[PDB]
Amino acid sequence: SSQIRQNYSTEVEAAVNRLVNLYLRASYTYLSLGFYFDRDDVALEGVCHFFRELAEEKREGAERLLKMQNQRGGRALFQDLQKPSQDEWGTTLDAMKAAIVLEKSLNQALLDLHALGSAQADPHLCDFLESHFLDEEVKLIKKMGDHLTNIQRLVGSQAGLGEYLFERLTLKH
Amino acid sequence: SSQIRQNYSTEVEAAVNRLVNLYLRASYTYLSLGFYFDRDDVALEGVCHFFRELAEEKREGAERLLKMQNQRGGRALFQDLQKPSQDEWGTTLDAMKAAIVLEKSLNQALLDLHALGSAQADPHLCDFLESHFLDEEVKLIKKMGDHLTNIQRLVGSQAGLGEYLFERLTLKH
Amino acid sequence: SSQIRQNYSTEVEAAVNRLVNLYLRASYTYLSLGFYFDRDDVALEGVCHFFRELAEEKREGAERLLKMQNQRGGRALFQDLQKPSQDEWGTTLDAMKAAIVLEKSLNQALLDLHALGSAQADPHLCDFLESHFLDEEVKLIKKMGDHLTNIQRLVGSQAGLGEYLFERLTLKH
Amino acid sequence: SSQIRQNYSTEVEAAVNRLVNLYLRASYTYLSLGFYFDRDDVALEGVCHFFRELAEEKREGAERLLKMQNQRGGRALFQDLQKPSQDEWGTTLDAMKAAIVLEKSLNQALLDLHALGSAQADPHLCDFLESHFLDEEVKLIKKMGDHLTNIQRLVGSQAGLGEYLFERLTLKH
Repeated sequence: SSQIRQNYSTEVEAAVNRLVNLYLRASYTYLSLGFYFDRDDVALEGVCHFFRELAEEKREGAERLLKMQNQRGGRALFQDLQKPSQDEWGTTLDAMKAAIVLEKSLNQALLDLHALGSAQADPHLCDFLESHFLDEEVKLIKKMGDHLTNIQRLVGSQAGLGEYLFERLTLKH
Repeated sequence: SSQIRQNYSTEVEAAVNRLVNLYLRASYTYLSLGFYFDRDDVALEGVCHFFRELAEEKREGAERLLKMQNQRGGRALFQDLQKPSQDEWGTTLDAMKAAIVLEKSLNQALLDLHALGSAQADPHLCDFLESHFLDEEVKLIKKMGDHLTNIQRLVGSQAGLGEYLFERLTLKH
Repeated sequence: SSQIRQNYSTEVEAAVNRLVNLYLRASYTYLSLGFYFDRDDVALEGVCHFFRELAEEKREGAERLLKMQNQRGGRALFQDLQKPSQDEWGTTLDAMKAAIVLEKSLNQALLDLHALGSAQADPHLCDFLESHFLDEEVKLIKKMGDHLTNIQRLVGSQAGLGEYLFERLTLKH
Repeated sequence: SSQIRQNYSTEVEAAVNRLVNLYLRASYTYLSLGFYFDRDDVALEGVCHFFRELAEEKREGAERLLKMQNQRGGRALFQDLQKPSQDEWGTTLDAMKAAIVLEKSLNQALLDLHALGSAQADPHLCDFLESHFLDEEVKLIKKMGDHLTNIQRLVGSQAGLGEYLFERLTLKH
């Protein structure tokens, strides 16, 4: 039941629902990452705040996709959200590597959906993805790559020292 | 060495580097145009300022392309910048004709790169070019065409008079 | 064609044109340096901003020289701008060493032109160079020497750590 | 009688007095030029104001020289001020040509005095001349050359029309 649907394929509708699941799973992963760094035996609050902000960003992305689904006359369908891949996330370096792997997976899912939009001649969809998602992914992944490089440079030698300094001097408070 | 590169072809990376060279060459051409109109034996300051503003715009375009190259994980490679095609630029009319030829050449290079982006299924690139470059080119070329028409209308008959009036009454101070 | 030229030798006019080329080449070199430090596998943004500011300063110096050329009745002549001497710039230390070598070369070119001005009894030229260029070079070179010393002190031992700390704690954001 | 004179030659003292006479004569010439353009049968007020401003500038230059003469312990000596070379100044073009000839003569007198300062190892004098006079002359002469070119471009054909337009659209009110 929709009186508005136009040029919106069932394939795209389904892929949008899958992307919502991916974004919510990413949000959940970042929630876990954030709280891990808030453990009293980890205690790197700049890292807590970095991942918590990302958890909010991914939730907002899911909600944007859902708003779009309804604007086009598609129907939201939700699936179980699988728990994050790890319970403990290791070092800041380990975490930032996991985060980049995650973002690349989201980016590829966006690219896949854009390709589907192109195949389906759905310019509203393809533009929607670029404006709210594809640009943001490129920016985020560059930031994460920058952070990885700085973390790596700081290892040495004296990993504890480097981990503290990165959190204090790069990450925001 | 990049930990971020995704869906960014070597072909696109190379074409972006070439486009940077084209934008810097255009900036250099406009620098020459601007100072020519500041000669005491030319002395058309509205024309100086018009071309100097364009020199800044083209430099900014090059820097935007370079920022994008790094955001995608490509590697900037710079080449020699060839000197402008002329040392003396003739009349305002001659100059404006040269400027339009230049802008059309930049526009075609942007269109060529967009086509490559399309062939390579690189929507981030294609959107980047449209947002920061393709729209601006259309606007600029329309402005230049408008100016050419006004300059042409003012020739007569009394070319000196017309050249002065255009600079005084159309171009900004 | 000039109705204004007075006490301005052909030798000085030519040397001013050469100096414009040197300043533009320096600007181009700093543009390359800046973007190298913005690479995701380098990621030292304080260093990016340091060199980008210098690129702007050198471009402004070229434009000042060109304005002066026209004020004196000389004629700007532009030459090809050779690409920077390197595509990759190594460490912050390597880069700062290259920058000092570059500035000393500009300074010597200014000194050479001042000497020519003196030989030609051209006090407007000699004063112009001192006011806008010679003072600024001394200040800049002292700053670079200061930075080199601080970078060198930070090597150790733990070069990665030192490189990060210099960028965080000395260079501006 | 002076208790302050140091490194200030009689040659320089005399040349400064001569330069005062030249500046006052220039001021007087511009006073005549200004009022000529205020004649009801000439009536080009932008031109009146242009020359009257120059009359003030030249008077101020004379006073600066006189202040300097006393600061150095030299003694002002005034001579008769010869009347301007013409009673009627022809067209704006004629006037602007006369003005440039006048400024070049002042500039050469400044250059001559700077050379004397150099020969006499009098750096206070040479710097004084550059700061307050040599820079200002270059700027003024460039402005006059610019105006001459614009006036010349406007002749045609229709000289009356061009003369009116220059006064209305270039000169200030």
